Amino acid sequence: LNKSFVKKLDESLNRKQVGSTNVTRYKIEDSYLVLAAVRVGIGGLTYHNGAAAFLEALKFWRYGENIYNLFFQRGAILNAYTTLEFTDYVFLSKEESINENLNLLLTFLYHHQYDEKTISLERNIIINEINGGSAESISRMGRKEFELISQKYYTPENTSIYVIGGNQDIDLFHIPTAVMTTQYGKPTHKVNVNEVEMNKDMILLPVEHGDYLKNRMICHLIADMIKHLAQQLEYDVSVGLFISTNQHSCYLKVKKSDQKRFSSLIQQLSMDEHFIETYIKDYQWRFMNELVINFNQLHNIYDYMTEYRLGEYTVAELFGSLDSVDKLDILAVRNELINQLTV
Amino acid sequence: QDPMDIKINGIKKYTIHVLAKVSASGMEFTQEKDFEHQLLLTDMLETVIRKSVEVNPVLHFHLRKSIIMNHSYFILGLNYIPPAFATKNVKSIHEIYQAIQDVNDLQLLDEFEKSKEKLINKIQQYKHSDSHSGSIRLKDRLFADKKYGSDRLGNFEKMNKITDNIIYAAPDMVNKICEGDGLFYHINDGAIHISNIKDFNYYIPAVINEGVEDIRTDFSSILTCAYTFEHVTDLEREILIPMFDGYIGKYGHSVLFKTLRLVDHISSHYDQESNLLFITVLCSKNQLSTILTKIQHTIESIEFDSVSFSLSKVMFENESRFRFEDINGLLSHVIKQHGEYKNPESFLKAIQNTDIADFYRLKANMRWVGTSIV
Repeated sequence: LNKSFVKKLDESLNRKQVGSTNVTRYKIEDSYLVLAAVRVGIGGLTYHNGAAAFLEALKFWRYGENIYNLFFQRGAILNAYTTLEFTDYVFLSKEESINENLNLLLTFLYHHQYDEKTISLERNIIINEINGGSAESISRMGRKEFELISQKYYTPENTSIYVIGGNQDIDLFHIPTAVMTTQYGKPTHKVNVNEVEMNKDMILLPVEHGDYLKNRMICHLIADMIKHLAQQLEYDVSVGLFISTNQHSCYLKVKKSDQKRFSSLIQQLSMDEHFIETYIKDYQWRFMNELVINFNQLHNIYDYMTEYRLGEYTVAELFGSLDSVDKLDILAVRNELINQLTV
Repeated sequence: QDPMDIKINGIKKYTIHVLAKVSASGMEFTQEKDFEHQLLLTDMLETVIRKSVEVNPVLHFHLRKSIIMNHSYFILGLNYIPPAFATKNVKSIHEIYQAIQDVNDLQLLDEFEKSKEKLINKIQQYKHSDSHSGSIRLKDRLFADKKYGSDRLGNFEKMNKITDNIIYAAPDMVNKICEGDGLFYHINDGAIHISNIKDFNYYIPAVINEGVEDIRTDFSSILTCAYTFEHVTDLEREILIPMFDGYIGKYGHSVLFKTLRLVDHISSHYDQESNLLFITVLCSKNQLSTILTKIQHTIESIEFDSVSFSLSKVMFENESRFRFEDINGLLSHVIKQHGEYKNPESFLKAIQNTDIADFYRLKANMRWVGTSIV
């Protein structure tokens, strides 16, 4: 809305290549901590169900050393987690420790040797974690598979780095691990959404109408509209979202048991002519307000960088995309949703 | 005009500005006999006022009756886009007061049942929280007054039987919120502004029923132990004891996790309101008597060391920094802390200046007082 605020945010936001990876930087003056996030794309591993999570556990180990313990002794808590397309390694610390903590983290992530006893130990842990074919698939993979997968996916080229808060720049001199490359380039963005993400009792509905950013806008808009209409009719419809950084399209998750009710609500959207227009206006106002509020928490800024690729895109482009969503975009996606629901 | 403008420099620059008023009450909250009524009307008021005030540039409106060290306060807050980035200026405090006084009684009645159900749910969830249930029972018996434990969020029986003629007490609440004396806090442009210096004196209930065992019978186990500290200073209640709780409770290989791993779901928490350190753990009845004696002996013979103490100082500083990251955590900190601790930099510097000799004073002043088992 107000141009000087969008301009204010964008002058703190930047993204540049560092070595063979990329660093997205959002500087915050006088922030109390700095958030660093290292994100590895593992979408291709979804055909080996559970391999990405297994790798995540292996990556905490290097020459008998555990990087969670090393970080803990330095007063930093390292958190990691694996979604369908990425494995994240995230930590908070004071800015003075960012360079050394980040380079130590990349030292572990770009280590590619794991002996037999380490692999079998992490497998045993994951099997007990299953009880507390995901368990089956990692039982069919050995040392040579995990080491090859590490060399193919845990590379600078397949890594995104995000550093939020503070005011120092990340450069190659301080992070020489950002050139620790292998003979393998960035892998294809293929993904086994069809098995891991959905099971046979759900359906995926594509929200894809051209624009990467607008797909997120329209997907949230339609999910919010359907939830509100379900509230008024007191439906029981659960609408999940599949919104992933490496996916150009966005997707809605609806139980196969709720398909008829969901289909009725999608058709209900165009019943009131002014409902779509005024709901778009409300969403645009709520989106900007929430961004203003959310840009005070480091983790929330990180979520904008992963969902909307903020850094590659500017905040001005984010709001320009938001302001370009119209009634015709909603109707076009409504029509395509109905065609998918029909067949 | 304010009597003062206490500007605390070097603050994190947030995207929003904050304007808050904190209104005191010299009565410890057990003395208030209309406690459940004041809670319900306050939530009803917040909901109605929010619908009128939460428009541009205001992003969030806050109005709560909060308890700070066993004294109740009305806390009104306003988050808004600063005028340099706003297409409309923010209402003055006088205009905010006027919106509160313009609240319609029918708007309040439309929220009565919804607010009453919201507060009823908060009391039941609070009393029924499995891990939190043990500590509630101890505070009731240790202090011989269920307002410190079970009825801290309001007595259920009193709250459940409130009718909608509570609407006639709305003028008294509006007057107390608007005309009651208080301190103003203003966050802008990398600084916090306070309108005056008044360190509202804390109150901590004295223990009466020392040494409590709470036997319970119910199948599918839980254990909760409580300790208190004598001669608690501001440094201890705000920094040292929270550090000590983290030392023995959650900082990785805490003393209890290492001690109880020998037997082979542990939690500990220092309640600053009641000056009590709780320790709860899930276990089996066959592990019950052993873990009780094991926990007690470990606390009794506890020792420290400067390397691990330096780590607790680093950890607790970073936890404080994470709270300062949030504009509400910063505001809450500046409201509650006394004197120079109000400045986050001074509070962090005070953490860095603690020494291990402080932990040995705290160990000598430590004493067991309670136990609950299910």
